[PDB]
Amino acid sequence: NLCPFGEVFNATRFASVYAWNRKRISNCVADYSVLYNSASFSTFKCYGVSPTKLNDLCFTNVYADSFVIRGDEVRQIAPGQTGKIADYNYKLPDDFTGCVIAWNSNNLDSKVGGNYNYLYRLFRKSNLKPFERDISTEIYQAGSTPCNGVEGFNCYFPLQSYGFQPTNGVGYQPYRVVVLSFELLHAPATVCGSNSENL
Amino acid sequence: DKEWILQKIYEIMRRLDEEGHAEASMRVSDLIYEFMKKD
Ligand SMILES: *[C@@H]1O[C@H](CO)[C@@H](O)[C@H](O)[C@H]1NC(C)=O
Repeated sequence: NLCPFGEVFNATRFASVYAWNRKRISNCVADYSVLYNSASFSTFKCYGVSPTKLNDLCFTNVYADSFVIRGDEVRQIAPGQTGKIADYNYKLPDDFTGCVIAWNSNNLDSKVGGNYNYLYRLFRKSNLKPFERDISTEIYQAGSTPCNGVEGFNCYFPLQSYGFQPTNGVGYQPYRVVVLSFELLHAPATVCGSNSENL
Repeated sequence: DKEWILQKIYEIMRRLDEEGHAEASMRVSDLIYEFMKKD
């Protein structure tokens, strides 16, 4: 029983960050040295756990979150961050345990003339809770004008599309991000690294 | 007022993307977020 990380990383269609996709990984063995081997990984930051010790560890449950953002916004996929993405799209807790893996996808998520299939939430009345997912598309009332469910003066569709063009600089180029969460509950560990003592 | 200004900045972003200036439209998007989150 091996963990199917190819379904998450080697997936063809990624989700938008506001509707980020979560995959549960359980009852399997994971060789993180396969992912730690640079299959082109621009970011590989782990928190609460050392990246070289992933293969020696076990965890109660593993969550795999995946989405697409700008290169500018990968920094916000981290504990204690603010910004359009960290506040309105995908929020990591302070006590987060896991890794954040990202890589450039300008060769995949950039169409000549602009790829506008990836969306982000620009407007929200409050910041997100950690791991909260907001997929509501109600018109945002930014002012004192009632919106009545239509777009108008200070009444904006909450989602704005990314302008992914291959001519963009790397900061505006699309980046595919995979966030692996390592849950450590009072329960038997179901996901172990390849070098664990079967514990 | 802040209400009229936000409307014009939102319109600028939309027009910039319609003119193909995608990076400038995404940058104004980033500046709309900072503007509205003054609190
Ligand atoms: C994705 O496929 C490539 C092709 O061989 C492979 O090298 C890589 O390890 C795969 N990644 C995952 C997570 O399965």
